[PDB]
Amino acid sequence: PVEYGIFVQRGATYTINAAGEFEFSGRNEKWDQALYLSEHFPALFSDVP
Amino acid sequence: TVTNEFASRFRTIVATLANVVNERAVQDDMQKATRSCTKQWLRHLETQFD
Amino acid sequence: PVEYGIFVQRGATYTINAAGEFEFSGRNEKWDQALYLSEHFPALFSDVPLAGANTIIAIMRLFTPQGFLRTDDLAIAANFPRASRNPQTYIPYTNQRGTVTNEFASRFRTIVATLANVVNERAVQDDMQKATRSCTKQWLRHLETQFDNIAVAHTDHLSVVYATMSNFMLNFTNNFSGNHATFKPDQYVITSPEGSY
Amino acid sequence: MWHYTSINNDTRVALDPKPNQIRTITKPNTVPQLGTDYLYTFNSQRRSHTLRLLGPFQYFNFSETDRGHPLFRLPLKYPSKAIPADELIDNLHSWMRSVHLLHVRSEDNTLRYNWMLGVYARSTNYTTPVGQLVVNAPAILNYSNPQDAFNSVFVALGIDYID
Amino acid sequence: MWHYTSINNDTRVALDPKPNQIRTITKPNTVPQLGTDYLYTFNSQRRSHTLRLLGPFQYFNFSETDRGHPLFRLPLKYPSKAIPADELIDNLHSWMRSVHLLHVRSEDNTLRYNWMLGVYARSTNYTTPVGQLVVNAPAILNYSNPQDAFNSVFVALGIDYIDIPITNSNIFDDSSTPYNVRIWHAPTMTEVNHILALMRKSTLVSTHSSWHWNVLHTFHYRSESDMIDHFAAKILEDWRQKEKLDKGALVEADRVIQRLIPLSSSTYVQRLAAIGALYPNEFTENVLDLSRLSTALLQLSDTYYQHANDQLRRLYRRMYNDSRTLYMTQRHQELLLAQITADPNILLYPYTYIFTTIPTSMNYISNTGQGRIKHSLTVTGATEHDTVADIVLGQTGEDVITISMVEPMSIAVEDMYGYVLDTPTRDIWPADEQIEQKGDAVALYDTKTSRALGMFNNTVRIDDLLSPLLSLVYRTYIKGDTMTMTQGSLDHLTLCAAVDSDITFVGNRMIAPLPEGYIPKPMHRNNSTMKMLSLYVALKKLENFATNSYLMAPDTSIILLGAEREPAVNILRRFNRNVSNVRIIGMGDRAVEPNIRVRVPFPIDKNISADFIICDINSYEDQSFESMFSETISVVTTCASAATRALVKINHPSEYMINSVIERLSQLGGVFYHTALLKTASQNPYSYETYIYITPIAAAVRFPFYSNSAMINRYMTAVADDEMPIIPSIHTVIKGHSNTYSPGLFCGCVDVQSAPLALSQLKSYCSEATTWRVDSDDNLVNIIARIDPARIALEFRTRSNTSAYHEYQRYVPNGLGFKVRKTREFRYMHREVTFIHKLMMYALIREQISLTENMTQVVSIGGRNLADISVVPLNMKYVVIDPATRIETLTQEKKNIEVQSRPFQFDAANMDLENNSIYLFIAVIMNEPNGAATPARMQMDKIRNVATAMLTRTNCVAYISFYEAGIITRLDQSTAHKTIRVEEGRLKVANYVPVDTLVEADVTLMLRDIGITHEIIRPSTPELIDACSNYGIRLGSTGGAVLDVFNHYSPVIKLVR
Amino acid sequence: PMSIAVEDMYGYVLDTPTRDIWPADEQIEQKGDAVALYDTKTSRALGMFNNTVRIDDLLSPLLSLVYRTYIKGDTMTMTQGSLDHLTLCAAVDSDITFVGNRMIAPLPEGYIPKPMHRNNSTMKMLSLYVALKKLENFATNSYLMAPDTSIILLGAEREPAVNILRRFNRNVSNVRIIGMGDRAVEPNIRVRVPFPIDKNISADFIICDINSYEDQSFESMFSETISVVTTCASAATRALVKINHPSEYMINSVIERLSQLGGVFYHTALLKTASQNPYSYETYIYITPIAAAVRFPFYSNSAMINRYMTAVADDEMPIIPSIHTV
Repeated sequence: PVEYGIFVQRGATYTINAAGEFEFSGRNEKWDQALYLSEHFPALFSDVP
Repeated sequence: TVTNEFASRFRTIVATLANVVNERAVQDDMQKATRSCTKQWLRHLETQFD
Repeated sequence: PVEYGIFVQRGATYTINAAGEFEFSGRNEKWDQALYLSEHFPALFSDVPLAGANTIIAIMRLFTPQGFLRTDDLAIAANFPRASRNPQTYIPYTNQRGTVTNEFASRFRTIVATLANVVNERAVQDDMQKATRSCTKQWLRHLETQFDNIAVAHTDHLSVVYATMSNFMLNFTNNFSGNHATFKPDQYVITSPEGSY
Repeated sequence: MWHYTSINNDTRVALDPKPNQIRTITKPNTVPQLGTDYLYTFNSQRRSHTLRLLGPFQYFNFSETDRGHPLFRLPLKYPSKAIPADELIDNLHSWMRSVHLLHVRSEDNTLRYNWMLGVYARSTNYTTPVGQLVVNAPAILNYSNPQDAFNSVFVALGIDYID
Repeated sequence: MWHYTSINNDTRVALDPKPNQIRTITKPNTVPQLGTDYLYTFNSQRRSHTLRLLGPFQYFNFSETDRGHPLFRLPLKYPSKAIPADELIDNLHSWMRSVHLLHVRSEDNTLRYNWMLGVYARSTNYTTPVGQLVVNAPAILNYSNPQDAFNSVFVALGIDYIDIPITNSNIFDDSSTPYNVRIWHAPTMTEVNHILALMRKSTLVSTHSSWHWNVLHTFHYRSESDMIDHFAAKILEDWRQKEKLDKGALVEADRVIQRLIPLSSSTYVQRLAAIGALYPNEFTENVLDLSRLSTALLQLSDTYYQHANDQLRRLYRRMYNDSRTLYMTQRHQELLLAQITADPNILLYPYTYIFTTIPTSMNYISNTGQGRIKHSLTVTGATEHDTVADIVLGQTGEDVITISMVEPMSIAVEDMYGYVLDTPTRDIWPADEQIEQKGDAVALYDTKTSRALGMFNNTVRIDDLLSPLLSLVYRTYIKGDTMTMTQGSLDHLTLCAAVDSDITFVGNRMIAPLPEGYIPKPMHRNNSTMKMLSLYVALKKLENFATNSYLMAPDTSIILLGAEREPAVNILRRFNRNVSNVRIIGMGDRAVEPNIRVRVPFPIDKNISADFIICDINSYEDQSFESMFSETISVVTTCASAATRALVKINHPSEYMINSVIERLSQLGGVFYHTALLKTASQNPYSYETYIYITPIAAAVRFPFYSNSAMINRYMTAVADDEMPIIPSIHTVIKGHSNTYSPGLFCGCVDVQSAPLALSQLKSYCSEATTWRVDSDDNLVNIIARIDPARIALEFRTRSNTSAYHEYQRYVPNGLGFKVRKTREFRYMHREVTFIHKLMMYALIREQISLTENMTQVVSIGGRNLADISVVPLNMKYVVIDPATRIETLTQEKKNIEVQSRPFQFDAANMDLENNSIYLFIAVIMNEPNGAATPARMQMDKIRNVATAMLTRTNCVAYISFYEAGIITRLDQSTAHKTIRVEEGRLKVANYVPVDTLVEADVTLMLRDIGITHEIIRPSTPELIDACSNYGIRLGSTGGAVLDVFNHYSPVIKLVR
Repeated sequence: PMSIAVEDMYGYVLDTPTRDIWPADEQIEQKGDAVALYDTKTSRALGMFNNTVRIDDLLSPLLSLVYRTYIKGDTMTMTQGSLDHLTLCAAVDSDITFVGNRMIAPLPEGYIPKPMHRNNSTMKMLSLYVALKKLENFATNSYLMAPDTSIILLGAEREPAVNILRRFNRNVSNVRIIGMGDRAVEPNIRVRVPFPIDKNISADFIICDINSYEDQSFESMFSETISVVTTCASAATRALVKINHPSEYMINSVIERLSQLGGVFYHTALLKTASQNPYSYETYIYITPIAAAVRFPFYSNSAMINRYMTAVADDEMPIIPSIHTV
C-alpha cells in the first residue's frame, strides 16, 4: 500500500518529451486502450526508479 | 477474528439474563434441577448463536 | 471470558526477538500448522505470566512435560548419523524406582485436582445438580487411580524403550528440547544455487 | 499593541508519538498517575464519575473488548463515594497495558505514528478496510509529512473519505 | 601502584558446610531473618516478587516436592502489596525445615559436605545414578581436597561428566533455566585441554578462565539469547572487578578474569567477548539497568568498532575470530603466574593471549540509569570541523517532550507577598515641567505602549506563574499532610487562597483536620486575586512593618474595588474568620454578591468608608486622555477620602499623572499626603501599572513630588516600538557555523551516531543542550537547546569552527541520557533578576557601541568568563582584563580575544588607556578583585582615576556601572528581598558580598570638577524586552517588583571623549 | 565496618599555614620533589590500602541502620538542620517533611521509600557541606543553608550529594544547590576541565571534588588544578577545593596564585574530613578572603602535606594477609 501510494502520487502514467525525459502525470487515472495511440504510457513500465 | 464479536455479545447478554433468571429462582425457592435446566438451555442458545 | 479477553488482547501468538524476550502479536488469529515452521509460537504455551488471566496461565502450566532431555550416547559411539551438532531426545518421563510414590502419577493428581476445582467452579456457575457433579468427581478420582496404576509401566518401563529408540540409527533429527515455549526444530534444506531449495 | 501575534501548531499532530515509542506508550512498567496519565473527579451534589485520559489516549476509540474490561464496570461498583484511587489506578493500569497498537518501529527520526487511524483500526478489530490496511501494512501509519499520513490511506484504499 | 594484588579463593567451596553442620543447616530451631537467611523485595511499578535465599541455599535445585510447598504458591496469594513478613517467614521456615540432605557426620576436621551434588540428588529423589550413589554412600559427599569431591563420583559412576541444571537466583521465578553447568572429569591439565578442544565441536558452550573446586565445568545454553545475557553479565563483573584491580585494591575474587570464553557460539557472543577484553568503559558508580545490559553491550560494541582507528579495529576483529582464546592484560597474567606458583595443580584456561600493550581507546561514559544529560557545550575543541553538512532534527512526540510557553515560578510561599516602594524625590512641581510631562504623557497614551511589552505582559500571566505553587498547597492540604501554621501567617493566607472552604484552627497552631469523606474544592482565583491579597498584606505591613501576623485588627474594615474582585474577598474573609467584626467589602463593575456592583464615577449619593482601601479599577479602554485623567483623578479622590490608608492602582503612571494626583490630594487635604509608589510581587512581571499608597501624616511632607522615578520610568520608556516583536522559533535544522538564527530553540531528535556531531554544531549557538534517549531500545537522542546570543557573540568573531567532538563521541550510546517520563520545557525560562539586569545593561551598551565610529577595540575590565562579550561587534577586537579568567592562548587566538590575566591598575598614572577604545567597567568597581567589597570612597577614587586617565585620550569611551544610594532607603521600606536586600546598609546582590553604594549627586559633582563630558544612563523598558525576547527569558514574579527599582538605581556612567 | 556515632562522621580537622615567606631556592627543591613524586607515583601498598578500605563500605552498616529504623517507623524525633536529619536524608531516597519543629511526618501506610543510593564520594561531599557550614560559624548546631543562598558541588557523579542536600534543605526557602563535573546527569550540569570560557558560575559556597586526569605531564596537572582553584576561588567567597597531589610546592603555588589573583592573601586552610577514605592523601583546601592581611600565608612541613610527600614509591611489593592453617 505504501509503495503504491508513493508511485501513484508520482502519476499513474507519463509522456516522453522531445529531450527524451519522462514526465509523469502526478495523477491517478484508470488506463484505457484509447490511450495506447496517444502520447501517454503506463507508468508501471517506465523502469524509472 | 478467532471469535465472532456478535456471538460474544450474545454470550454477555445471556450471562446477564442468566444471573437474572437465577436471582428470580432463588427469590422463589425454585428446585435446583429446573434451574440447571434453564442454564443448560441458555448455554445451548449461546452455542447455537455462535 | 474475561481472562480470555485479557490474554488474546495480549496476542494469539508470539515471537522471540534476538534479546530473547517474547513479543506477542497483540492480535487475535487462529493458528495454522504452516506457522509451525515459522518464527511464531502459540501464546498459550509461552508460560509468561499475565495479570488477570492467571487461571488460564495455570491451566496452561498443566501442559508442561514431565520428562528430561537425554543425550543419544550409544548412537554417538556408533557414529550413527545425527543432524544435530549435539544429538538429543526428550524422554517423556524419568524412571522412578525407590519412591513409595510415583512422581509422574502425583503430578497427574495435581493436574486433576486443578481441573476438578475448575469443573466444579463451572458447575456452581451453571447451578448443576449435585449428583452429576459428584459423578464427574468420581470419574476424575478414577482417572487418578488408573494413572497411578499404569504410571510405573510408563516411567519405569516405556521410558527405556524410548531411550533405546533414541539411539536407533535412522532417528537422526532433534525432535524436542522439552521446552514448549522456545522450541523450533532446526530446519535444513538442500539448496542448489540454480533451482529453489 | 495593535497586531495579533501567535505561533500556530497542530496539537493533534504533536500528540502523535514516534513509532518507536508506541510499544511503550501503554507504559507497561510504571503505574499511571493523576494529572499526568489521567485525571478523575467525582462531582458531588450530582453523583457523577468523570475519568478523562491524558496524553495520546485523550483521543481514543474503544474496542468493545476494551469496554468488556472491569475498568468500565467500575463506576457501577458505586454510587456514591469517589472510587478508591487504588482500584482506579490498578484497573486503568491493567486496561492501559491491555492496548497494543500495530506499528513497525523504524530508525528514521522524521517519522511519527498516525495514532488516530491505528487506534481506530484496533477499535474495529481490523475488520474495516482501513483496519486490514493497518494489519497488512503497519508502516502506513508512520509518516513524516503530516498530510500524506492520510493521503497514503485514501490512495491505498481508493476512498474519498473516512468517517 | 602498578602490580595487581589479590587473594584468590573458591566461594563455591567456602560456602559448602562441614558434614556435622548439615543436620542443622536447615536451622530447625531458629526462625529465618531478612539480610541473613534470605532477602525479599516487592518491586513496585512492576509488581514483581523477588525472594532470594542466602547462605548455602543460594545454590539450590528444588525437588518438585519442594515446589509443592505453600511457600512457592505464596506470590499467587498476591498481587499487589508486598507479602506480609509473617506469612513469608512462617512459610520459608517451614520449607527450610522440610529439606533433609543425606550425609554422614564424621569427626575429621578437614572435611566438608559437597552441597551441590547432595542437593541435586535430593532434587531428583535419588533416581539419577549420582542420586543413588548419594543414597548408598552419603560419605562420598564429604571431602578434604575440593577436586576429588567430584572425581570420586566420576570414578564411582564411570561417567565423563554431570550436567547440573541451575535455578534462577530468585526462587519465585519458576521458569525455564537459561542454561546448565556441566562438571567434567578432568583432573590433569591435559584432560582439560582435550575436553576444551572437543567443545569446539559442541553448539552453545562456554567456560570461565578457571573453575570452582578446581574442577573443569562448562555452561551449556538453551539458546543464544540466554548465552548473550550470561556473557554480558559476566563481562560487567570482570569490568567492574578490573576497574578496582587497576586502582590497586586487594580483591577477594574467585578468579582473575570473570569473562566467559565462548568455546562454541553465535557471532553476537563473539563480538561481545571481543568487546569485553577491550575494557572500553570508564569507571562508574551509578546503578545500571541490568535488564537491558545485553543490548547496551552490543550497541557499545557496534559503536566501538564503528569509530576506532584502523589498528584497534583490526585488533577487535582478531579477538572476534579467535574467540576461543582468552585475551588478557599483562598484569592479569602476572596474577595467574602467582596463583599457579602457589597451587601448581590449579587448572586455568590454556589458550590465552597477553597484550604486550593495552589498547589506548577513548573511555566511554556509559550510565544506563534515568536522567537527561545537561551538557554545557564548549566553544572550541581539538576537532577542526570544515563545511559540515546540515543536521536535521526529527520532530518529537508530546509523549517524549512538551514545549509550554512560560516556565512557572518556583518561589517560597512568603516570597509572593513582598512589595517594593519608590518614594517621591522632588520638592516642587514647576508648570514649565508640567507642560513637558503632560505632553509626553498625552503622546504616550495616544500612541499606546510598546507592542512587544504588552505581548510579554499578556503572555506571562502571574496566575499561571503561581499555579503550580498554589495547587501544591492545595494538594498537601486535601491529603492531610499540612497541619501546623500560625494564624495570620502568610502560609495561612496562602492556604486560604488554595482551598475553597473555611479553615478553622483547633488551638493556636494546629489546623482542624477535614471530616472524613469530605474533600474541599480548589479556590478559583482569577488573575488579579493574588495581587489583591498581596496588596492586603502590603497594607498590613505599611501599617506596621514589624508585623508577623497579617490579620485585621478586630472591628476594622477593608473595601476592595475593581471588576470581579469576589475571590479576594472570600479569601480575605475566610482568612479573617477567627477575627471578630471584620468588614471585607467588595465593589466594582461586573461584581457579583457579596461584592456590590458599581461603575466609575461612583453614584453621587454613595458614601463608602473604611480603615483600608484597595483600588484595582481598570481604565476604560477607549476614551480621550483628558477623560481617563478626570476618571482616575476622581478614583483617587474617592479612595483617599474613603480611608486613611488607600492603595490605588495607576494604569498610566506618567510623571504628569502621578504628580497631578499629588496635586489633587494636596488641594484636597491642605497638607500633602504621604504617598508612595508600591509594586507587589503578585503583579504580572511586565505590568507597568503601579499602585500608589496614600496616607495623611502630621509631618509636612518634604519632596512631595516624583521625578525620574523607577516605577514611572518603566511606563514612560515603553514607547511604541519601531519593529514587530520577535517570536521564539523552534529551529530543527542545525547548519554548521551559519550566523543566521532567530532567537528560540533547537528541539528535536537524531540517531545516536549523529549525536556527537549535533552537539558539536550546536555549540556555535547554544551554551548548553540537554539530551537523552527514551529507552535502550530507541536509537534516537532527543535534544533541546536554547539559543544564547552570548555564545553567538563569541563563536562568530572568526571563521574557525572547532569542538570537543570526540568527547561527545565518548557518550555514544549510553552516555547521552535516559528518561522514559515526559519532560516539559519552556519558550521562556526563569533566570535571576540580576542576570536579566546584566542583560539589559549589555543591550544598552551594545546599542550604544554600534552607533559610535572608529573604535578599534572594546576593553572589558573584570569581565569574568567573557561576560561582557555580547556587547562587542563581531569584527572589533575584544580585550579582557581580569585575573580570574583562564584561557589557553590558542583559544584567544581562535576567537580574536585578548586576555591579560592581571588585576586592573586603578592608580591614575600607570593606567594605560588606549585611544579609540571602549572600556567596560560593568559591575566591577564595587568589589576588590578577590571579591571583597570596597568602601564607597574607594569606588569614588576608582572613578576619579579612570576619568582623570580619560582626560588625555581622544575618542575614548567608558561605561562604569555602579549602585546608587537611593535604592537602600527604598529597600529598607520594602518587604521584597528574594534576590536584592540590604545588609546593615549595603545592598546584597545574590552570590556576592554586600557592597557600599555611591551618591549620584556626589559622583556627577566630582565628574564635573574633573571636567570630562559624561552621561548617567540606565537600561529602559525596550532593553528589557530586547534582552528577554532575545535570550528566551521571562522575568520572575518577584523580579517584576524589584527590577524597576534595582535597575533605575544601578546607573551606568558613560564617560566619553 | 566502622561503628561510630552518627555525628562523628561529619567532623574534620584543619591544618593552618605556618611559614611567612616562600623563597625561590626552596621552590626549586619542592618543585623537584613534587615532580619526582608525581612521576614515580605514590606507594603501592598505600594505594592498596586506600582502595581496599573504601569509606562507603565503612559507613554502610551505619547508614543502612538509619534507613531501617526509619522505614519501620522507629525514628520520629530529630532537629531540622541537625546531623541526624542530614544522615536521615542520606539514608532514604524520599522527601522528609517535618510536622512541627521536632516531629517527623510518618510515612503514609503501604509506602516504603527505597534506600538512597550513594556512591563512594557522597558522604564526603556531605561532610564538606557541613565543613563549610561550620567554617562559616563554628557555633552552629543547625547545619542548614541560610535562605536565598547557593552552593555548587563539582566533580564527576555528584548527583546523590545534590539530591541529599536538596531534600535536606527542602524546608529552607530559595536554596540553589547546583552540581557540575564530567559524567554528570540531570539535575547536575555536565562539564569538563577547563570550564568553557564563556561559562560564569557563582555562589556563596563552592566544593570542588574534581579528579586529576589520570595520565598527563606534571606541568599539565599543575596548570589544570591551578585553573580549578582559580575558578573555585573567583566563583565563591568560601571555596573548598580538593588537591589530589598536595605537595608543598603544589599547595604553596596555589597560595601564590591566589595572592597574585586577589592582591591580599586568602585565608587558606588544609581540611581533611572524616568521611574521606582513611588512607587518602587527597586533601581539601578551604579558601576565603579576609580583611586582615595574612601572616604566615605559606605552608611548610605540614601534616596533610607530609602524608602525601612521605608516600614515596615503595621498595617491596605490599604484604597480603594470609590465613594460616597449620
